[PDB]
Amino acid sequence: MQDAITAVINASDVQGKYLDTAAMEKLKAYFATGELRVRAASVISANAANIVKEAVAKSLLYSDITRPGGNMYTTRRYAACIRDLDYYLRYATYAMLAGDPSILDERVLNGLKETYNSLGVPIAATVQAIQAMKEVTASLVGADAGKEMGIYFDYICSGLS
Amino acid sequence: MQDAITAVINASDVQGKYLDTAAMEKLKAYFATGELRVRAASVISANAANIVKEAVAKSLLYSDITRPGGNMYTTRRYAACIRDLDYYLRYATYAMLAGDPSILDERVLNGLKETYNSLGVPIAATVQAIQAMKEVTASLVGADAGKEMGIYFDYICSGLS
Amino acid sequence: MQDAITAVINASDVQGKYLDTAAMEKLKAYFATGELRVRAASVISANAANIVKEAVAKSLLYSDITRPGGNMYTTRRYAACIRDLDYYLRYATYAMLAGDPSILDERVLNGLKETYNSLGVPIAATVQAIQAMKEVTASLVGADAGKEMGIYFDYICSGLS
Amino acid sequence: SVVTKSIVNADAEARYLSPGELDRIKNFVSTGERRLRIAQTLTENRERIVKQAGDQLFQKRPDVVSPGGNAYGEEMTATCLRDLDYYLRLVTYGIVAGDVTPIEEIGLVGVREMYNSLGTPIPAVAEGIRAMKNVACSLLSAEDAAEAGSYFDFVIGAMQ
Amino acid sequence: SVVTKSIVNADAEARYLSPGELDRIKNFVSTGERRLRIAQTLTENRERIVKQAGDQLFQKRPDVVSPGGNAYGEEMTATCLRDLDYYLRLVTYGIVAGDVTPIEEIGLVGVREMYNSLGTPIPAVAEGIRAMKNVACSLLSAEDAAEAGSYFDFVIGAMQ
Amino acid sequence: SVVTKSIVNADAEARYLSPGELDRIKNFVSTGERRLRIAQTLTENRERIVKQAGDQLFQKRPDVVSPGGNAYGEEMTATCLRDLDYYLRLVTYGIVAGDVTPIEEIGLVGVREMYNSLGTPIPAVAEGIRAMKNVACSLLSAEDAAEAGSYFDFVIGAMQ
Amino acid sequence: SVVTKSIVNADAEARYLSPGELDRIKNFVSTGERRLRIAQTLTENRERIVKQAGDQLFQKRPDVVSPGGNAYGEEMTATCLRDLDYYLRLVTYGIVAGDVTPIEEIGLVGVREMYNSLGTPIPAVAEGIRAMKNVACSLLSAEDAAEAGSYFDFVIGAMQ
Amino acid sequence: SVVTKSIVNADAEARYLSPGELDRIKNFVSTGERRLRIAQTLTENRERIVKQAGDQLFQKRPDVVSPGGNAYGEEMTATCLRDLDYYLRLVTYGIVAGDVTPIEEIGLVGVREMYNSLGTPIPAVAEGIRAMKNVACSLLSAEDAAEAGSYFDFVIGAMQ
Ligand SMILES: *[C@H](C)[C@H]1/C(=C/c2[nH]c(/C=C3N=C(/C=C4\NC(=O)C(CC)=C4C)C(C)=C\3CCC(=O)O)c(CCC(=O)O)c2C)NC(=O)[C@@H]1C
Ligand SMILES: *[C@H](C)[C@H]1/C(=C/c2[nH]c(/C=C3N=C(/C=C4\NC(=O)C(CC)=C4C)C(C)=C\3CCC(=O)O)c(CCC(=O)O)c2C)NC(=O)[C@@H]1C
Ligand SMILES: *[C@H](C)[C@H]1/C(=C/c2[nH]c(/C=C3N=C(/C=C4\NC(=O)C(CC)=C4C)C(C)=C\3CCC(=O)O)c(CCC(=O)O)c2C)NC(=O)[C@@H]1C
Ligand SMILES: CCC1=C(C)/C(=C/C2=NC(=C\c3[nH]c(/C=C4\NC(=O)[C@H](C)[C@H]4CC)c(C)c3CCC(=O)O)/C(CCC(=O)O)=C2C)NC1=O
Repeated sequence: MQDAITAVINASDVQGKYLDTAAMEKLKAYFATGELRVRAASVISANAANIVKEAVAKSLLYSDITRPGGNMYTTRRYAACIRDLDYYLRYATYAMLAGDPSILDERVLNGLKETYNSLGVPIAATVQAIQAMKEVTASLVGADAGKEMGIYFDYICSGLS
Repeated sequence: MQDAITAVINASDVQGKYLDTAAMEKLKAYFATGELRVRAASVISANAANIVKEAVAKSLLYSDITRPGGNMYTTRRYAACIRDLDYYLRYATYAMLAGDPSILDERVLNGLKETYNSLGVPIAATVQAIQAMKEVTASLVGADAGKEMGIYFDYICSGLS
Repeated sequence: MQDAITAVINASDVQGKYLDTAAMEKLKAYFATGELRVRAASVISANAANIVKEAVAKSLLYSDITRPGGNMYTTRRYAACIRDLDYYLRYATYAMLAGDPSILDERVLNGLKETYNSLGVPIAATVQAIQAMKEVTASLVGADAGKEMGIYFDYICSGLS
Repeated sequence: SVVTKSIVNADAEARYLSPGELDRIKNFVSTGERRLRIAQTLTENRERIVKQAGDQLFQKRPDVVSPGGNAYGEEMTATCLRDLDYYLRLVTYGIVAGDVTPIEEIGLVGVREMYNSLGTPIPAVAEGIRAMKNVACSLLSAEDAAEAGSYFDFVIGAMQ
Repeated sequence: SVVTKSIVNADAEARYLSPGELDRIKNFVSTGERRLRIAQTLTENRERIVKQAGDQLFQKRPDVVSPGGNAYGEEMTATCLRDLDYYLRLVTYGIVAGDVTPIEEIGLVGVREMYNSLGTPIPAVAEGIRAMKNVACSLLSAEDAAEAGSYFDFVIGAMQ
Repeated sequence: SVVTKSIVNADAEARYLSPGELDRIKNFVSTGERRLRIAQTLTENRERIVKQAGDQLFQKRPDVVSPGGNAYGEEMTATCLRDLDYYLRLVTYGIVAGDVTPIEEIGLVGVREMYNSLGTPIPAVAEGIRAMKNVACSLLSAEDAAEAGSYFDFVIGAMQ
Repeated sequence: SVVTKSIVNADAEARYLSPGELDRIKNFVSTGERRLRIAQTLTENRERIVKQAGDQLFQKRPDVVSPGGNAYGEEMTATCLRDLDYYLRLVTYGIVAGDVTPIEEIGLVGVREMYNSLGTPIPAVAEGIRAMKNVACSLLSAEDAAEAGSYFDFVIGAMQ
Repeated sequence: SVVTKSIVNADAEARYLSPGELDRIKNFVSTGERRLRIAQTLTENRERIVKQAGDQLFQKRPDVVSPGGNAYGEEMTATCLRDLDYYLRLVTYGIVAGDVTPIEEIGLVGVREMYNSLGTPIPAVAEGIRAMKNVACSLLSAEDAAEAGSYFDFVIGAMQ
C-alpha cells in the first residue's frame, strides 16, 4: 500500500529529488482532507453491516440471483456474497483513509476477476451491488466524503469489469 | 455510445414511463446548453495540435521520459505518446458534445490501464499530460465550456489512474 | 499602536503583571509563523500589480460598473478604483505581516464605510472585489500563507459590510 | 506513514480501523503542518548540513578518507558525500511521513549487506549521520529537533 | 462648456465674469449651430469613421492585434474598438461644448494609470486617435476639419 | 452546397429527399441573401483584409519572412500574400455555398504535398489564415462573424 | 544601506539608535561576508547571465525583437543588452548594500519616464528583469538566491 | 542488421534463409572490421562533426536561429545540436549494423510526427544532417565516406 504521503515521497524518491514545494502542496492537501476522512471512516466502521444490508436489499435481493439456481441461492452462497460485499466496503474505507487506490489494486482487484469468472460469480450483479453500496454510503457519510468514497468504489467496479 | 438525450429516454424506457416532467427538464437543460457545447467542440477541433503541443511541453518535454532510457525516448515512442494524447482529447470532445462519459468508457477506457501496464507506459505521466491538456483547453474554449470539458478530462484521468 | 506581540505586551501592561506563560506561548507562536508570513508578504509586493489586474478582471471588469454610469465609467473613477484596491492590499499586507487585525481597523476601516456611502461607491461591489483579490492573493501566496492573508482580507470585507 | 501503519495492521486483523487508531491518524493530520515545516528547513539548508557534517566526518575519522580508505581520491570521497546527502533526503521523507516507514524501506534494509560488500566501514557511516544530526539540531528549534532527532537516531541505530 | 471654464476662472478670481470672457461666451453662442452641425456629421458617420480608424491603427502597429498583443483575439479587438468609440463620443461632446472641459473629466484624467493597469499600449491608443482625426478631416468640411482636428489634437496630446 | 450534400446523402439511400432534408434546403435557400451579403463585404474589402493578415502573420512568425525563409524578398512575400488572397476567395465561395465542400475541393486537398514541395511552412500558413479570420470577423457583424469563423475554421483545422 | 536608512531615522530623531536599530546594524555586519560572497558569484558569471536572460526575454516577448520593436537590429539589441547589464550591475550593488535604497538612488526613480520616452516597452523591460532573476536562481545557492531574489523583486516592482 | 532483415523476410515467408540472403550475411560479416573502424572514427570526432555542421545549418538557414524560429536562444540551439548528436549516434549504429533498420526503428519512424508537434522544420533538420555528412566525408577516406555517406543519405532522404 501507498497512502498519499507515501506516494508523494516515493514519486520524489524515484527522481531522486528532495521533497519539492509542489509536492509539499500535495501533502498539505492530504493533511487538510484528513479530518473529514477520519470522521467518515468512523461512520462506515459503525454502520458497515447496515450498509451491506441496505445494498443487498436495494439490488441483489428479490431477483434471479437469489432464486434457485441463481448463484446467490443456498444459504452458503448468500453468506458468501454478503462477505464479499463487506470485503469491498472495508477495503474501500481503507482507501478513503489512505487517499490512494493502491490498497484496492494490491489487496482486492489483482486476480479477483479471474477467480470470479472461475467460480461463476455474476460480475454485473457485483458491480450493481457495489454501486448500490456507494449510494448508501453517500447517505451515511455525507456528500463531501461520499464524493471521496465514490472514487474508490468506482475503482473496484472498473477492476472487476 | 449514448448521449444525455439517449440516456434520458433510455432511463424512462427502463422504467416503462413516458418522458415525464422531471426527465423533460433534464432534456431542456441539455438542449439549452448544446450551443456552448457545439462551439467548444469547434474550438478544440481547430486547435487540437496546439492543445497537445502545449500539454506535452508543460508536463512531459525536457525530462526523464524524453531522455534516453525513458518511455517517450525514440521517435517511435514519442509519436505514440502524442497520438494517444490526441485520442484522449478527441474522445473527450466527443463526450462533451454528447453530454455523457459512455463514449469514453466504451471506446477509450475499455482496458486502457491494462494496456499501459503491459507496455510499461507511465500512468502517472499520462495523467499529468491529460491534466495539462485540461488546463490548455480550458483557456482556449473559455471557462464556461471549460468546466463541462473538465469533467470528461477528469473522467479519463480517473480511469487511467 | 497595536501589533500581535505589542498587543500581548499591552494587555500584560494593563495587568501590570510580569510575563505569564500563556503570554510567552502566544508570543512564541507569533515568532514561529513569522517566517512564512514574511516570505509571502515579499511575494505579494512583487506581484501586487498583477493581483489587482486579476481581481478587477475576475470581479469588477466587463460589467455595468465599467460600462456607462456604473461609477467606473470614467477614467478618473477607474483610476481611483484600482488605486483603492491597491491601498486595500497594501494596508492588508502591512497588517498580515504584523499579525494583528487591529492595524487595518485603525487606518483602512476608520470611516471607510461612511466615505464610500457618501461618494456612492457600491459597498457590495467593493466587497466582491476584495474577495476576488483574496482568491488571487491565495493563489500567489500559497495555501498556508494565503489562509493567514485571507483572514485579514476578510476582516477588511467585514468592516466594509 | 501513520496511516499506512494503522491500515496494514488492521488489514491483517481483518478489522475496520480501531477507534484508537482513527484518533491516532487524526492527531497525525493535525501535526502534519509542523512535520512539513521541519522538512522544509532541513531541505532548504541541505547543502549546509551535508557539507559541514561531511567535513566533521572526515575530520573525526581521517583514516576513512586517507589513501587506502574507501573514500580515497576525489571521485570516491565525492560519492561518500553523496551517500550522506541520500540519507538526509530519506530523513526528510521520514519526517513528512511521521514514521520511519519510508526511510526503513528506501534505505536501512540490507545497508549492512550493501556497505559491507562495498568495503566501507558502516560504523564510520553511522558517525557521519551523527554529525548530520548535530548540525540539524543546531538548525532546529528544541521540540522540533527532538522529532527529527528521532528519525536520525533510527538511521544511526540501524547503521550500528 | 467654454462658459463653464470661464466661470471656474471667475470663481477663483472672486470677480464677476470679465467683459472679454463674456465676449468669448457670446462667440460660443454664435458658433453653437455650426458646432452642432459638425457633431451631427460625426455621429452620423460614426460606425464607418471608427471602423476605418481601427484598420489604420492596426496597420500602423500590427502588434496591438497580433498574438501576444493586448487586443489579440476578436473579443479584445472589439473592446479596443469600444475604447476608441468612447473617445470618439467624448470628442463629439467636446465639439458641442466648445472647450476641453468635457473630455478632460472623462478619459484625460488618470487615463495613463488605467491603461497601464489593464496592459493596453498608451502610444498605440494615441495613434488610433490620430487615425480618427485623419478620417474625420476626410469626412468633414475644411474648416469643420480644422475645429474638429483641434479638439481631436487635445485628446491625442492628453494620451502622450 | 447544402443542396448537393443533401442530395448526395439521399442518393446513398436512393430515397427521394426526406422531408427534413427538404426543410434544410428551405432554410438555406431562405437565408441565401444574408450569405450573399457576408461574401460581398469580404470581397469588397479583400485588399485590406489580405494585407493586414500579411502584417500580422509576419509579426507572429518573423522567421518565415526572415532571410533564409520562404517569404524573403518582395516577390516571395507577394506570392505568400497571393496564397492568402486565394484562400479568402475560397472562403467567400464556401460562405455562399453554405458548405465547405467547395473550399475543400479547390484548395485544401493535398495542401501538405503542395506546400512542403514549395518549401513553405504549413503551420505558418495556418497562422496566416487565423489572422484572416480575425480581420474578416472584425469587419463583419456579430451574427455574420459567427458563420464566417466556421468557414475559416475548417481551413485552419485542415492546415494544423 | 541598512546603516544609511538607520542614519536617516537618527537624523530626524537627533537621538542615538535604539537597541533594535543597533541590532539591525549588527545583523548587517554579521552577514557582510555572505553579501560579498553572493556578489562574487554574480559578478563572476555576470556576462553569461546577461546573454541567457536576453534569450529568455526575446522568447517571452518576441515583439521587442520583432520588426517595429525597439530592439530591432543588432545595434538596438546590443543597447538592450547593455541596459539589462546596467540593471544587473545595479542589482549587484544593491545586494552588497543589503538594502534596495542604493539601487533606487542609482536608478528606478523616473525610470518609467525615461524608458517610456525612449520608446521601449516598460513591461518588456520588467520581463527581462524577471528572466535575470530566474537565471540567478539557477546559478546561485538557495539561501543567497533568497536575498538576491528579494532585491530583484524590488526592481521588478519599481519597473511595474 | 542484414541478419535481422533477412530473418524477418524468411520468417514471414516460412522459408529457411535463402542462399542469396545467406551470401549477403557472409559479405557483411567479412566487412565487419572496416565497419567498426568507420564507426570508431565518427564517434571519436563526434564533437567536431556536430559543431561544424551546426554552424553550417545556422548559416544556410538563418531563419531557424532568427526570432520566431525553432532554435532561437541558447537553450533551443543547444537542443538542436543535441538532436544532431542523436542523429550522428544513429548513423554510427546503422554503419555498424550494415542496415538502416536500427536508424529507422530509433528516430526515423514518425520523425515527421514528432518534429511537426515540436514545431521544428523537417527540411531544416535535413540540412543539418547533410552538413554532418559533409564534415564526416572530410574526416573519412573515399572508400569509407561512400559507405558512411549512404547512411547519412538515407537519414536525409527519410527526413526530406
Ligand atoms: C419465516 C418462517 C420467517 C421469516 C423469513 C423471511 N425471509 C425473508 C427473505 C428471504 N429468505 C431467504 C431464505 C433462503 N434463501 C435460501 O437459499 C434458502 C435455503 C434454500 C433460504 C431459507 C432469502 C434468500 C430471502 C430474500 C428474498 C429472496 O428470496 O430473494 C423475508 C423477507 C425479508 C425482507 O424484508 O426482505 C422474511 C420476512 N420472516 C418471519 O417473520 C418468519 C419468522
Ligand atoms: C536541429 C537540427 C533543428 C531543431 C530542433 C529542435 N528539436 C527540439 C526538441 C526535441 N527534439 C527531440 C528529438 C528526438 N527525440 C528522440 O528520441 C530522437 C531519436 C533518438 C530525436 C531525434 C526531442 C525529444 C525534443 C524535445 C525536447 C526534449 O528532448 O525533451 C527543439 C526544442 C523545441 C522546443 O521548444 O521544445 C528544437 C529547437 N531546431 C532547429 O532550428 C534545427 C533545424
Ligand atoms: C503519452 C501521454 C504517454 C505514453 C504512451 C505510449 N503509448 C504507447 C503505445 C500504445 N498505446 C496504446 C493505447 C491505446 N489504445 C487505445 O485503443 C486507446 C484509446 C483509443 C489507447 C490510449 C496501445 C494499444 C499501444 C501499443 C501499440 C502502439 O504502439 O500503438 C507507446 C509506445 C510503446 C511501444 O512499445 O511502442 C507509448 C510510448 N508514453 C509516454 O512517455 C507518455 C507519458
Ligand atoms: C471614459 C474612459 C474609459 C475608457 C476609454 C475605458 C475603456 C476600457 N478598455 C478596456 C479594456 C481594453 N482596452 C484595450 C485597448 C487596446 N488594445 C489595443 O491593442 C489597442 C492599442 C487599444 C485600443 C485602441 C484592450 C485590449 C482591452 C481588454 C483587455 C483584456 O481583457 O485583455 C476596459 C476593461 C474591460 C472592460 O471594459 O471591463 C475598459 C474599462 N474605460 C473608461 O472608463
